[PDB]
Amino acid sequence: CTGLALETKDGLHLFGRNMDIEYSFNQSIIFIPRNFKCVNKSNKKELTTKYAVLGMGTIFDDYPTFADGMNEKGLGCAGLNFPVYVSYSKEDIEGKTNIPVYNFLLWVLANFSSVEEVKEALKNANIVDIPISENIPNTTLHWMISDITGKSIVVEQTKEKLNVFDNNIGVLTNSPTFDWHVANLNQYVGLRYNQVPEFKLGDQSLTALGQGTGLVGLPGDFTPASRFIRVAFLRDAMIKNDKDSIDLIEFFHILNNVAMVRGSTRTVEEKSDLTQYTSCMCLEKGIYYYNTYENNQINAIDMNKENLDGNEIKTYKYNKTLSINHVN
Amino acid sequence: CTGLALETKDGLHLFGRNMDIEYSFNQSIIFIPRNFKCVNKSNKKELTTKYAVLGMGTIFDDYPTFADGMNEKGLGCAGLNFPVYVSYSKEDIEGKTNIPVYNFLLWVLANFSSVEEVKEALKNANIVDIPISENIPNTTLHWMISDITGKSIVVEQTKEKLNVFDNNIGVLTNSPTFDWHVANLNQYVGLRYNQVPEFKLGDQSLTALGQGTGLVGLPGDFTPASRFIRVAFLRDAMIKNDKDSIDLIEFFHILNNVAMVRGSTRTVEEKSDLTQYTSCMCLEKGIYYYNTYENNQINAIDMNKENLDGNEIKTYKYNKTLSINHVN
Amino acid sequence: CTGLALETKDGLHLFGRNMDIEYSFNQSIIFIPRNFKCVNKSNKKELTTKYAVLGMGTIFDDYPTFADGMNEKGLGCAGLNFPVYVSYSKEDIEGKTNIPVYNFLLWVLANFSSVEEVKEALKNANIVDIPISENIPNTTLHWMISDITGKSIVVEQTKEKLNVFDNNIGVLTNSPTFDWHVANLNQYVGLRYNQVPEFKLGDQSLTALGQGTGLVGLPGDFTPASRFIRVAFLRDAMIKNDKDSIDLIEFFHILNNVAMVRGSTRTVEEKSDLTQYTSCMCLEKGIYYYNTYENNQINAIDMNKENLDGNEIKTYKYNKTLSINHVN
Amino acid sequence: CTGLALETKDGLHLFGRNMDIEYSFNQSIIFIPRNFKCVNKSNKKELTTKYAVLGMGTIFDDYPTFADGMNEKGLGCAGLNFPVYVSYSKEDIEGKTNIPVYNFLLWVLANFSSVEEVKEALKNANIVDIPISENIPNTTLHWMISDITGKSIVVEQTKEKLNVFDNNIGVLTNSPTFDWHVANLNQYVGLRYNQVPEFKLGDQSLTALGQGTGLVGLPGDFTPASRFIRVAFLRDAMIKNDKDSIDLIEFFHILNNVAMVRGSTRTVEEKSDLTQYTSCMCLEKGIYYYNTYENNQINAIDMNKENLDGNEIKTYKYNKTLSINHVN
Ligand SMILES: C[C@H](CCC(=O)O)[C@H]1CC[C@H]2[C@@H]3CC[C@@H]4C[C@H](O)CC[C@]4(C)[C@H]3C[C@H](O)[C@]12C
Ligand SMILES: C[C@H](CCC(=O)O)[C@H]1CC[C@H]2[C@@H]3CC[C@@H]4C[C@H](O)CC[C@]4(C)[C@H]3C[C@H](O)[C@]12C
Ligand SMILES: C[C@H](CCC(=O)O)[C@H]1CC[C@H]2[C@@H]3CC[C@@H]4C[C@H](O)CC[C@]4(C)[C@H]3C[C@H](O)[C@]12C
Ligand SMILES: C[C@H](CCC(=O)O)[C@H]1CC[C@H]2[C@@H]3CC[C@@H]4C[C@H](O)CC[C@]4(C)[C@H]3C[C@H](O)[C@]12C
Repeated sequence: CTGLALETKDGLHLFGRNMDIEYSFNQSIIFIPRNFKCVNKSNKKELTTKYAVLGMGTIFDDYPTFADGMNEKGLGCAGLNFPVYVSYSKEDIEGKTNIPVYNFLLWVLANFSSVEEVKEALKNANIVDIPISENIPNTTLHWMISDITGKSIVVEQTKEKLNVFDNNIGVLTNSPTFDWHVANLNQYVGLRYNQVPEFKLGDQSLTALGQGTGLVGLPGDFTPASRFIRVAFLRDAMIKNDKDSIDLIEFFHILNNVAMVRGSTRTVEEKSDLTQYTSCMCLEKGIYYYNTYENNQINAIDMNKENLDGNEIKTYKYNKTLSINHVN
Repeated sequence: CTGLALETKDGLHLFGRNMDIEYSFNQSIIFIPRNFKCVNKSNKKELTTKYAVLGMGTIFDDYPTFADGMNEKGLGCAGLNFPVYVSYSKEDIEGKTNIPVYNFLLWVLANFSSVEEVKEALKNANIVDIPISENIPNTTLHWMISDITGKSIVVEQTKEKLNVFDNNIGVLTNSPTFDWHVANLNQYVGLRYNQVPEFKLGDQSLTALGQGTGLVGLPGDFTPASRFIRVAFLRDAMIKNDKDSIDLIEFFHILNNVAMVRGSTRTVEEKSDLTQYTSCMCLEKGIYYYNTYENNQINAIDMNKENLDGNEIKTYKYNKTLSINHVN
Repeated sequence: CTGLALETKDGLHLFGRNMDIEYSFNQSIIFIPRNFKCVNKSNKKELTTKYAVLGMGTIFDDYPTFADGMNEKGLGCAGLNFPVYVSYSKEDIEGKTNIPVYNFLLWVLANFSSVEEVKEALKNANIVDIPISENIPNTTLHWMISDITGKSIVVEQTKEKLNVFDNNIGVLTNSPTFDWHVANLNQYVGLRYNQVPEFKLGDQSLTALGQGTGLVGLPGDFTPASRFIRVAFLRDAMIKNDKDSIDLIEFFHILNNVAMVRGSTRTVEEKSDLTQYTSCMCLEKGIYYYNTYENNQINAIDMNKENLDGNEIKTYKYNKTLSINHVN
Repeated sequence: CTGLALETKDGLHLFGRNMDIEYSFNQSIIFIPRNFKCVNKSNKKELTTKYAVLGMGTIFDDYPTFADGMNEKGLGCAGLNFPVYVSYSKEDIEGKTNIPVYNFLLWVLANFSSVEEVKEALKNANIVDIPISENIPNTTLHWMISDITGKSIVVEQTKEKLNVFDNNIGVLTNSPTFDWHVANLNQYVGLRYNQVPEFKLGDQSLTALGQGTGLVGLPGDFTPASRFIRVAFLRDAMIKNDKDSIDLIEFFHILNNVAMVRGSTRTVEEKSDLTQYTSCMCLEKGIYYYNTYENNQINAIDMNKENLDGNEIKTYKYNKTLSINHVN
């Protein structure tokens, strides 16, 4: 997975992600109105939304759980795989705000209006490995949270504590921990976006054979660390050189570079890991944009067109049918 | 630029390219019917089409010139940048079939029905640096040619001779020469598509932190050599592991990985080099599919819907307006 | 700098380092006998040796300070540059065992007989930035400690605490922190020491063009992170495949691979960073072996030949005069 | 193997090589005086030396054959492995100067005084796969030739022709062909010897964590292509920044960086490929310097101390016994 936050030329804030998995999670785009009571049937735990929510998720055992989404106030959150270095408590910890893994994303979006509000609430928080149903293990996760102020944070629970990092990179991938990736960026201080046309090697003249010689050394594989480096620098380059050109499609161009392609990222179970979908939320406007591996046309769902004072969950069908514009 | 040939699950043959440039060439999708006489006004040279042609190009000084295209017989050709190691003759060479640089692509498509036919015609061919108009230098180019048999060739004129390579890789980028890239592939024999989950480093257990550990070492920059390596192995992996899944969208997924992103590939003139468009021709069906940097929705133009016995050139407008599916 | 611990075919334990600096520190090989009182004239602080010590260092303002060394009991310690992430206290911390930066190495060797003894003593230790003389800033350092049991530890003081890591890698370089490097090793689980002779790329046969195709992707620069990776895997490979062949010269072969070469590692002050010397201590035998950038012949100083019950510091001259064996 | 030519601060010319093999070839340092008739017993072919010769080789079936050496006139030649792209004729070609593979090095040194003389003689030359004895296949080889003018050439016979390249890089390794490696250098125009201390990544400050950030992207494995890149740039950096410091030991520092280490370069036959020896010839002085994997002390054999008008081949024993300077 790759998370990305990007400000447009008009001052709007985009936040979204690549979803990198080898399976379907029966996903749909889920809208939840204000004052809606979500009840988990297995453990009787309840959540009533303060703010309306829109995002990608699934309804499991009659309970909504999210992969990424936003609320009506322009707060966004995405859950990304975090298989190594993660540690959840087995049960509730006395004196803490205990949040089940499956419910963390919804807990953020339903309750808070800003990154600053979330940061305060997380000071005494603990993420607990309570199954959504039966005894099913929760997915190993860490979260990126971003809002209309342009501020982003990263939430990672380890065996030590619940870490909340300020994210000045604007990106997130997977393991290792966020501080590891930030330190890893320092190894690439020698990268250059500007073409290096020549090098005088003593008696031999060296000439650039094509565009892009400044970035030689950039890692090209699909590991979380390599993807983190690529997205961090691609984002930086666009902001530095083309701030006044940043719009919706640019978000997708950045994430396309770190997208997994069928056949080349094979799991030990011999399945192809794919970028199943790419989502981009315009936080101010409350519009959820996305495309899929099967259908690259961007689809838009505007939460503000729905009744925020409604009484039911509304779902929209995940679009995996290629949409072609037939010109003639 | 990156050229790609790919066979689908149904046995159809896709051929196309990323167009990587920092400028617009006033491009449109151009259809030329059978028996159409193309006259160059500056040098009075003429070409009358035997076969109908469809592809991306421009009409310069009243004369059509192509970036990539196909004919009605399922022969495809793409012209890609070749700034180093290229050498054209200044004038016609006696006893040779002399083809002006700007006219090579059209010469291939208008006259021949197969790769085998082209190969025979190229034995005594020479590419000459005749300006399309005025004294304007021709773009430095090499060509990939592919047909419905699945065979591909690469055409490169150097100071030595006009080279015609059998292309068993299914890909092409830019400089250096094709044989250089083929030899460069040998450096990556150690790549693996299958996950490497662990490594026992004596007393230290090493564990994969995410998917993709087998491809560590793959180059991630945007130079022609690095892009060649990436597209070659991404293509190979898909054919090996997912032959029965290959369809139209897979072509775009492969090329997306080597697409240039605004801001990060800066020329010495301080302009952003971009993948302006991505084309994919279904050679059997005569359908030209493409999307653009601005609009990622795939557009389709079917040459077989047009009158192949028509009397005029027909053009279709280059689509750079983002097409979004508004769901609600 | 690069630290290395290696067990020989006979069961002896070698420990030593590359010294990577752009300057001379007026170094000599220093022997200190038992019961010798070292007095710092500037701050009146005193240290009386329990065990005899031998290693590379300098006598500054009449006080001995070490770069690397061992004691008579087979305990070894090396101080390596640690410019980022280091944090010393400005003054003594109440209730802690406060050790000045310049004196840490000698404090370890003079007082303790084993890694286990040191580990216990470090639990309540604190490293303080007390100048050796005047107001001169101490070098930013972290330490590797190793003994005749084959156990190694890494000592790093950060803004959080004094960290003592178990070192199961057998190596150390410079910044970032030790846990960062250990996690970085996981990115290279795909490395192979065994030749990969071929790769079938569909219709194209790829053949290894020379030996070493399994390690493609290994970083080749001279940064601390890249050097850590190289030494870790070179060491692992030798132990796995040639345990029964490991002797003195093998230690030097490993470190030669990460040695800096004049001209190519230039500081911002435009000086060449060099591997000034390479030391290798046979811990059981008490022999300090070393060579230098100028003279590659290995020199040996045996501490057990000296009087351990002596009354004076004894120094031996740093050998930087090339020693050639003239055969004819 | 890695060949290197380097000019010293005093204007002397050093030429030599790493010998990278997994076996012993019963090597000794061989001196052949002037006017000495070498007779091959198996094929009755004869060679009488014009100039006296000194270098590493072996006496096989009573016939001397060389790995690397020089003559009394300051001409040097080294034979390096060339397993791919090599092509020898099966028999003598009519009208050509036919030279058996095993005899090429000696043919160069025994007959010619300069690179220019050799270049002229090679115009009509052909290298033939005649066995030294029995039906034993000759080693696949290419050659580097260098003299006291500082000029170097590379000799490679392919299926096309006998190629003689001007070598302006000052280095050679193994396969692919020399022109391939020269073109490969162009991919690294973005390398920098000078430290890059920082990078402003928008809201995140990136800081160099150690020396060497300018060379990130340099390949670190032991393949011929990677070694070629490393030696080319290490040599260039030393000449650019430290021309007035270049002496004998610097030659060894450069080659040490590309030396193979026991255990990590394993052949398909499960043997460790090693840098068995490193030779450095001072061409003006006629001194052959070398060390070995087992003994790193440099040994010197001066051909000018021998009788150049002698009547016998003289050999000196290959030194593989570690020479240590015991100080106390
Ligand atoms: C799809 C996202 C994000 C995962 C990722 O980005 O790696 C994850 C986050 C939480 C995940 C759910 C947690 C509870 C369940 C765990 C089961 O073992 C699989 C189904 C469920 C219902 C999961 C489905 C899906 O796998 C979710 C919604
Ligand atoms: C766009 C393709 C492919 C270029 C590439 O892939 O790099 C190229 C191939 C031939 C090119 C034309 C050749 C003749 C002209 C040369 C002028 O200096 C620029 C305009 C023209 C009319 C060119 C426009 C455009 O640049 C074309 C059509
Ligand atoms: C040489 C080693 C190791 C340094 C390294 O490996 O980077 C270091 C460790 C402690 C260092 C000494 C600390 C105190 C002094 C600090 C001064 O600013 C330079 C001279 C002194 C006397 C230093 C000399 C030298 O620089 C030493 C002995
Ligand atoms: C050692 C050098 C250089 C090889 C290299 O650098 O790879 C080579 C060059 C020519 C080689 C000789 C050629 C003829 C023989 C071929 C046999 O199959 C092995 C023994 C002999 C006598 C070889 C021994 C040795 O292998 C030599 C002397």
